[PDB]
Amino acid sequence: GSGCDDKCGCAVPCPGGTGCRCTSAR
Ligand SMILES: [Cd+2]
Ligand SMILES: [Cd+2]
Repeated sequence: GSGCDDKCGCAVPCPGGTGCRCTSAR
């Protein structure tokens, strides 16, 4: 499902999902 990690390069307790820059990279 969803649930970020610090390994991503952004905070773990995310603001939600899609709006975050979590997927603006490739
Ligand atoms: Cd995030
Ligand atoms: Cd993330």
